[PDB]
Amino acid sequence: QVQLQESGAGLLKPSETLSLSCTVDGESFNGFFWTWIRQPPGKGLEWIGEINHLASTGYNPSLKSRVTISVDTSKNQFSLKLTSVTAADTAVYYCARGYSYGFAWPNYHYLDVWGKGTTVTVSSA
Amino acid sequence: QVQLQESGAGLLKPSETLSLSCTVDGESFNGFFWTWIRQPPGKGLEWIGEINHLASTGYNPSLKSRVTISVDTSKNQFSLKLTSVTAADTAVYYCARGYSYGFAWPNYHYLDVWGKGTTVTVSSA
Amino acid sequence: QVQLQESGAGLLKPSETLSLSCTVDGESFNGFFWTWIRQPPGKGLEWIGEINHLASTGYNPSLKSRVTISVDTSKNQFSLKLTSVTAADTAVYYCARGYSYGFAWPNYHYLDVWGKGTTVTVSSA
Amino acid sequence: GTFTWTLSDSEGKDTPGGYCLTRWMLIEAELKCFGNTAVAKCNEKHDEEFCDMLRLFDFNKQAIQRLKAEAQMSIQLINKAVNALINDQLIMKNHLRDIMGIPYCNYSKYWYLNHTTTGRTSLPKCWLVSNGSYLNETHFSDDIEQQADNMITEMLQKEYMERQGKTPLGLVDLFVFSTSFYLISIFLHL
Amino acid sequence: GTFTWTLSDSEGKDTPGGYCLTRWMLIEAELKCFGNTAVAKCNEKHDEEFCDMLRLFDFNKQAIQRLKAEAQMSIQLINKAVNALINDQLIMKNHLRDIMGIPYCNYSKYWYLNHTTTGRTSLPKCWLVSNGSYLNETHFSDDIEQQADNMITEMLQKEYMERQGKTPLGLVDLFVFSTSFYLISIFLHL
Amino acid sequence: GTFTWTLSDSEGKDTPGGYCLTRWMLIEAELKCFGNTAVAKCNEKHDEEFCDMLRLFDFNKQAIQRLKAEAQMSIQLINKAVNALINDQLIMKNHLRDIMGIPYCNYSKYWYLNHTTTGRTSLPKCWLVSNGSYLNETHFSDDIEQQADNMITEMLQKEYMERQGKTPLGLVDLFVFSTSFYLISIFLHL
Amino acid sequence: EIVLTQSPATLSLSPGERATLSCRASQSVSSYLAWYQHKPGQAPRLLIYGASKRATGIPSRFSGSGSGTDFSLTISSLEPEDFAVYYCQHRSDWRTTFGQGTRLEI
Amino acid sequence: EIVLTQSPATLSLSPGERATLSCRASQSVSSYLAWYQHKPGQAPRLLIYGASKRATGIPSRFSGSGSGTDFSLTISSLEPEDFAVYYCQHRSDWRTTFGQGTRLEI
Amino acid sequence: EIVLTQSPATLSLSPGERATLSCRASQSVSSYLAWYQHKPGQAPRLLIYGASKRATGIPSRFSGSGSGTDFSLTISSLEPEDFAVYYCQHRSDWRTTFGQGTRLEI
Amino acid sequence: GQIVTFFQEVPHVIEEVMNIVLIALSVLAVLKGLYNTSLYKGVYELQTLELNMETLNMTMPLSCTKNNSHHYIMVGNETGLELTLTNTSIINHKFCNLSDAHKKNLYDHALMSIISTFHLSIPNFNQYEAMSCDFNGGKISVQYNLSHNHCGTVANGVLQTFMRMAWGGSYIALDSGRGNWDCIMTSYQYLIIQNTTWEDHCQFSRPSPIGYLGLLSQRTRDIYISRRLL
Amino acid sequence: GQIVTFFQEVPHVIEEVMNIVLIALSVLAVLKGLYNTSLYKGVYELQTLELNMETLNMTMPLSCTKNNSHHYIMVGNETGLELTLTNTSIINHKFCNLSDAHKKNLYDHALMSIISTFHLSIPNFNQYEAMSCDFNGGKISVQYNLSHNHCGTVANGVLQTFMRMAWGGSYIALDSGRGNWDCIMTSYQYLIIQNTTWEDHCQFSRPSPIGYLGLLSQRTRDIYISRRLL
Amino acid sequence: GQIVTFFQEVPHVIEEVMNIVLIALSVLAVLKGLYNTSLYKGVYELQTLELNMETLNMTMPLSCTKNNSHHYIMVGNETGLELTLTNTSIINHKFCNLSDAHKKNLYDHALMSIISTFHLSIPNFNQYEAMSCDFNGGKISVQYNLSHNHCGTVANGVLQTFMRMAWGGSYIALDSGRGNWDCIMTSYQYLIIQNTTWEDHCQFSRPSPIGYLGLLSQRTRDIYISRRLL
Ligand SMILES: *[C@@H]1O[C@H](CO)[C@@H](O[C@@H]2O[C@H](CO)[C@@H](O[C@@H]3O[C@H](CO[C@H]4O[C@H](CO)[C@@H](O)[C@H](O[C@H]5O[C@H](CO)[C@@H](O)[C@H](O)[C@@H]5O)[C@@H]4O)[C@@H](O)[C@H](O[C@H]4O[C@H](CO)[C@@H](O)[C@H](O)[C@@H]4O[C@@H]4O[C@H](CO)[C@@H](O)[C@H](O)[C@H]4NC(C)=O)[C@@H]3O)[C@H](O)[C@H]2NC(C)=O)[C@H](O)[C@H]1NC(C)=O
Repeated sequence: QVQLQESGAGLLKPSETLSLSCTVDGESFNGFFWTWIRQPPGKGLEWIGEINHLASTGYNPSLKSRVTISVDTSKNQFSLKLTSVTAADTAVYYCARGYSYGFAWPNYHYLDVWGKGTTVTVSSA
Repeated sequence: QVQLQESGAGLLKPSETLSLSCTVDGESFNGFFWTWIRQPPGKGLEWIGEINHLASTGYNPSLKSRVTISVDTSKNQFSLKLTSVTAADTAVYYCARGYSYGFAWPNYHYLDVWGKGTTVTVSSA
Repeated sequence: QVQLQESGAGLLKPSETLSLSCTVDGESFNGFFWTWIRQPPGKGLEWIGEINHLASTGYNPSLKSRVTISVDTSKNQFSLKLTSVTAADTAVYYCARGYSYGFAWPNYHYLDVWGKGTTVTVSSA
Repeated sequence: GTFTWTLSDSEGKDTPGGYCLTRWMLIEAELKCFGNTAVAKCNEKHDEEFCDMLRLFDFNKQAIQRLKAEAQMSIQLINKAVNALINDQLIMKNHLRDIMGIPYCNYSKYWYLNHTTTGRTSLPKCWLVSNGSYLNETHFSDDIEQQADNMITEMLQKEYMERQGKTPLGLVDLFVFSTSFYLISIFLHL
Repeated sequence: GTFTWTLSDSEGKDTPGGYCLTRWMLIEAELKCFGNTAVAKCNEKHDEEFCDMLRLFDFNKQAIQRLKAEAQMSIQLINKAVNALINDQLIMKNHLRDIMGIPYCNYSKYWYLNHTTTGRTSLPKCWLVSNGSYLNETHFSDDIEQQADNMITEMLQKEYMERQGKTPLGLVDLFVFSTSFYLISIFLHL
Repeated sequence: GTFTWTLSDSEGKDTPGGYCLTRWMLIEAELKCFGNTAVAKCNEKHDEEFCDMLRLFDFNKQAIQRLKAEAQMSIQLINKAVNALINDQLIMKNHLRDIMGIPYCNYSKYWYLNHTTTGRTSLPKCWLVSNGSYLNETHFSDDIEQQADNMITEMLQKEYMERQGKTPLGLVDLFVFSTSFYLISIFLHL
Repeated sequence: EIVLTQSPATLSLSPGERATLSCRASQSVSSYLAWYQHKPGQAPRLLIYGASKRATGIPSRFSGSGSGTDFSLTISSLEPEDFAVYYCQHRSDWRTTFGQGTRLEI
Repeated sequence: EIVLTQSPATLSLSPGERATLSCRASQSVSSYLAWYQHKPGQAPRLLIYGASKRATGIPSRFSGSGSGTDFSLTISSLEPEDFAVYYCQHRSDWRTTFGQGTRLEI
Repeated sequence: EIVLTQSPATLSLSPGERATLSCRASQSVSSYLAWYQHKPGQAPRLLIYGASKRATGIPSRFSGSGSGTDFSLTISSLEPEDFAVYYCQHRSDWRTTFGQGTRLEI
Repeated sequence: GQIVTFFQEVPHVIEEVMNIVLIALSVLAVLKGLYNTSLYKGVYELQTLELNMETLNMTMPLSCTKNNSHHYIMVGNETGLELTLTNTSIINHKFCNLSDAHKKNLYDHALMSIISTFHLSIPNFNQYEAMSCDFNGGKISVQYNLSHNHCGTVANGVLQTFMRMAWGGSYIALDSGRGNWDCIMTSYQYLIIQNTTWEDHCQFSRPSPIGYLGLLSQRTRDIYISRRLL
Repeated sequence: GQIVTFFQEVPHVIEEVMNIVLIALSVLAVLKGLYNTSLYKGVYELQTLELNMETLNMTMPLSCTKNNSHHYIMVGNETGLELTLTNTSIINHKFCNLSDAHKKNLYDHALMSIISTFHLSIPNFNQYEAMSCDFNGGKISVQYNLSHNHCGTVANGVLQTFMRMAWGGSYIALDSGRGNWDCIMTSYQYLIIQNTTWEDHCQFSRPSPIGYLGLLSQRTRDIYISRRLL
Repeated sequence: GQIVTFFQEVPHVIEEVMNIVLIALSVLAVLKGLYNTSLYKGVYELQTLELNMETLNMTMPLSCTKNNSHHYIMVGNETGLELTLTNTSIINHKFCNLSDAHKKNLYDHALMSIISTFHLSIPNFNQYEAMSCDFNGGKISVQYNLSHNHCGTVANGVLQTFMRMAWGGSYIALDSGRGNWDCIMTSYQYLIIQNTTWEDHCQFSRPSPIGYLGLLSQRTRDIYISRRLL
């Protein structure tokens, strides 16, 4: 039984920086790609990025310059920072546990455990 | 049958940059030292410098600071640049093919194929 | 017979630099730690530092920043420089030959040959 | 260089100068001793995998016995001792045979001939592998037959060699000359 | 380590356990086969240049045959197989002889003795060079003579060894005892 | 690889194919010559310290003689020659024996057996050291005894080998058959 | 980079009907796709992975198939709770991409 | 760092009496201590080194002993010329330290 | 640096005479010298190289000799077309030098 | 003594004519003196043994293969290296901070030795970007990027070294694309070496020290020069 | 059987006294039973063979000498290295951009291997300025400056390596200036190694793999340390 | 001929039964024809010889031990290295300016070769700060800091190399603190290697070339990788 608990303020104004954290309780922290995904209103799922227990990361190109993902293996958490948020960054944000199998064909990958999701809106009000 | 075609403006004012080029038609470009020589009026032959197909160069010490020699192995050509030309640089300029034999004594070196020559005068008129 | 001949001005004003030299006459220069010690008035012996023939040095930490010790193996001398001297640096200064034995237990070290000593007083008068 | 490690004294009365693989050294764990004749071949051969393994196991045994062993391995020890124990070119020979598709020794399994009555054994030879399985016995039965022939011929020749170290040739010459003299003398009477 | 490469099966029925150098392996293009006796020395000698060259040529043949060859050389392959094929200290021995002004082997040319009737041959030995030329025969004829001597003695000794692997020594002892018993018995009648 | 250095011609007429250690080479400065029999073992043994030292000394002699020697040593020469002269794994064997508390050879001192009348000597063996001193003789007397045994047996066996290189086995068979024919024929008369 | 185009944009089907959804990759896949179901007010749920393997708690009516560039998700007899938005997702090394999604409604 | 404390600060003794001086180190010494004698108007004189070995020209009445942290200098029968200030000295690698000194007076 | 002095500066010789020109190097040459003939209105022509070898198209009357520091060019019987200015030339590694030149005139 | 031994070995010496002649002559001389599951050569049984290499664990590394993708080199009964052929990379940077790792001195020295031997045994390694590492906290993680003639590639040299190091069970993952000469090609994009704790992984091949010991002689044999003063 | 073998070798074994005694006794026993271009040892001709090393071209490099100045190591039937002893340098800079060459990965890997072996085999190389290189476009051009006891010089070490690499043919260019111990001196100022295409250059000595194979064991044996962590 | 030889060893061959039978039968046949300080095996004296390794000085280094602290390796009759185990360091900086030393080329090449062999033979050396040097003026001064399980330490590796290099007479200074496996511990904080002039120092052990020759094969065998392209 695995839970991912997400924390972080969702009420932001433009040009600020979104800080989200996800804490994992259940099973190992290594061997997984801890992943950030978002769904903007009226849009589909969008991969923000991922990080493993060695702090190696992968980012969506369209956000690379603004996105930073980090980990804390001491308390099994991982964090997302999005700098200079504009109205295009309003979305629901999910953390997820990803597993990749590349030892034999067919290789596969999936996100099997998801966090609840945090709504994030940026506005002037 | 080897020719060394020579090109470059011979009319210059002091402090300009003399730019001469020599294209070789006939036989190989490697294994030779492509050489620039000049004869000032009322004066003997003077070695300006040489370059080979590896872009290694040798220069006259009295002209080193102002002289650059380059090669282009695509069209078998080599070039001479003299910067900040003064009245002492008025001369006839020759490109030549040099061959050095250093595999057995007596060693020898010669310039066997010469270009036509370019008159270069620098003046205020 | 081994002699350590000391030289250097002893009359100084504050913020000046003390420059002492000691020349060794007798026996070899290597294998010893040439040492500077001082005794302030109404005070005990204080180790300033030491240097060997390889220019390796050891300094008293309370004086390290301002103290420099050097050697000249050509004429078998060693020198002490003390920068920005204040009234606390008035003392008798000794050069000495130190010998350390660390090849078998018990290890030992001693200073067996001492120079005459130089009185150094710093004041505004 | 060349391997130099000498095997420790045997743990078996049946093989005074041989070598015994203990219960732990073997998979189907039962003691197996090999005689001085087979073991002495390990002193001079350069292409017998079994001898290199014997030296490896004996070195392991002696290292544990005479050094203060610990769970933390001194990889330095084996790194410096390896070429005194084995011929790395034998490993290379088997590697080259593998990459060329020739049956090769992977050092796990060995066969030997055992006399059903006397109990004397040949020097074990590696059971070769190919395409992921051990060779079937029928594929190398010629080698086994050659080994049996060698066992017989070597036993006979060894009898001769020990006879020649005890009986001087001059004595044989004297016996021949005396027999010839007697045969010459008896002809005169008849 | 020590060389371990085993020579492939011979190309000549005249030498079942020998080795044949094909017309391509030789400067004068023609086949030359060597017997089991000469070739078996290569299995144990450490100072015979011809044996190292046989291993090199055999490895070249087997590599071409068993691997997918191409004009692009895999220098890695020979780089890792060399010490399985040859003794690099033999190259060193010849290098040291060269720098000291002693005749040395440059591995091109070899000489051997060939019986005019039986066709048995000695193991080829390197024809030494000095001061830029091959040694004249008269300069090493002693060596040649020694080889001839060996060719006789070994042959004779071989006959004994095979005989000692077939005729038990106990049988010879029994024959001697029976002859002695008969000689003792015939004395009583006379 | 394997050592290859051949020993230079002996300076002793008593041992035409042997090797002589000059007075310089020995601590008690005097000549000591060893016969062809003991020296020939150095050609093939891989674990005899005395043979490696013989090759070292011979190489030193030949290098000084044939090269332009000087006070400044050519480090490169011995660095490239060492593995043709000695087996570095023998040094490793003694190092491993030392760290394991086993008696080991430090290459200074050697013992051999000398026949009181014939002057025939065994191949010198290293005098082992342990705990900072040489072994007392009684601690390795068994080894000495074994050597004495070998000195006899080998000698006897040598007589046979030389005999088997001169007397064809067919001739022995013919002599046996002729003796048997005579013994059969003499029975008919009686 | 490999992108995923899903077909069709939306599906209108009755309960008990067979649902077939396609995902086309711009090139041969680095690894077999996986399929998620997403409803409003909750996180996406992993349905299928390796293009044919059911995840934990996924009813047997969910099946998958495909290879190369063509993959498909099948609901044999779709239940009323199967109406949601379905996504295909692919991962090449350190790069995860989602399909644009297919809406399955009554 | 190894420091030295000498005991006592001052000793008052008559000629012919036995003088005992102690030097205590803050930890087990890296090197056995040296003892120097120092009079006004001249350089210190090396008396003892290695905690027990007399230097050249040092009378036999000067002895030393000790180990670990405790060292002592002994003058069996003190002459009037022995009244001076006495220092113990220690050296660790590239660091020399002196004791504060003891005044031996009549 | 190896430099060359030619001797003499000028020669006045009638056709059919023997022409001898000397080139002296400041030190032992790195390579044997080359000799060039040059007339106004055209490029220099290689006459001799290696101090004794005739180039292509050079009449046999042109000869050379020398070694060390002394080199000489010889015209056995000089034709009217042989009157020009003659240079010796030397090259050390990546450094070419010319003699100051010698003028042959009728 | 020898008579009894000859009597035992009678069945194998009839065929020789000399032995028959000797027996007949001995019998004649004696008479005249009295008047006045696999069996070879009928006697040799073929028997086998298999060495338990596990008993060498305290003094040398032991390598074995679990399956196509997973292989191990164990050092003692507590630690070892897991070598995985895989398409899933775990390092996505180009660093290999070896000098900092040495300065910190937190790794297991035997494991660092094995890593050094492996890397120094690769022939013709000339693309430093193909090797990434993580050593923080003393861990060992090394990632060889095998992506791309196949002979002159990092993938081939790395795979040759891997084949030797995990000798026995390596072949099942190897030579899927049969190459020229001795060259190796596989479908895997990465070779990953990470430390691990001891476990019995040797499902496919028996643990053995052969591969490591053999690789010791390969060290530095085929490294390129990267500067003039090594 | 053995009777015929004795019969053929009658001339050799006559001189032995034991054989004569045996023959005489056999004859007496039989009689009484009836009553009641270069030849050695007469039969051994001295014959010779010469190995065609060229047939090894596909699996190992072959070195040979053309004349005093020009030597070759050919790799296959397409490519090789020309080694020239010469007064005439072709590089006049102090660079050797090996790291850049590796990064670009355009050279022939076998040729780079041979260059590496050569340079690593030089004893006591300690003047990095003496080595200059050009690798642009995947070419291989290496230039050793031999200009300056002669034993502790770059010239000697380079020449020792050259003598081994082109063994059997190198000596004609060497030993001109005799030196102490095994040290070599020549009149040449430069040793140049450049890649070249295949041609039959072996006028002075036969092609041979011996020099290269021998040099393989020399690699790194006599290099100096240039930093504390290699 | 062989009859006299047999007559020589009569005491050693009587015990065999076959010899007794042969002697008795020979005697019977002859009669019937006439009718018509340590001593082994009583004959073998045990003798000794000791090699004078000093005569090798012109072609190879000779190591010997003076006492616990002082050990030497001599090159010829003029120069060598003094290796001292000591608590007194003579270098108090972290530099080892090897590249500058090479560029200046003032040191003795043989001595630098020995230093290189020693350092390259150390197993698992991974603390560059532990080694300090001074090469100014061509002298050789190298200082190894031995201060700190003893197995994974610089002190152990340095001491193993020292024990092999000064083999014979090393043991007295070594293994005071007994360690696990082959690991060495001493009470000395520094190993110092400095050039010295020739003198007969060999009071404790005889000069010998064995240690150095043995170490030649140890070079680079256990070095760590510090970078990817070496
Ligand atoms: C040189 O070359 C030769 C020839 O190629 C190599 O020989 C191979 O060596 C390996 C390694 O030893 C051999 O593999 C072993 O096989 C046996 C037998 O397995 C068979 O019988 C079993 C019943 O006895 C049966 O279950 C097995 O079925 C399983 O495997 C097959 C495929 O083989 C599958 O199709 C099946 O579905 C099923 O999975 C099979 O028929 C095994 O005993 C052995 O595995 C045990 O031992 C290992 C070592 O300790 C452990 O790591 C394993 O986990 C396993 O241990 C046991 O596993 C049980 C199952 O879970 C578990 O219940 C139990 O508790 C556990 N422990 C114990 C103590 O029992 C291993 O896989 C292989 O057969 C040989 N190949 C050939 C062709 O002969 C040799 O290795 C080479 N040498 C070198 C140095 O390289």
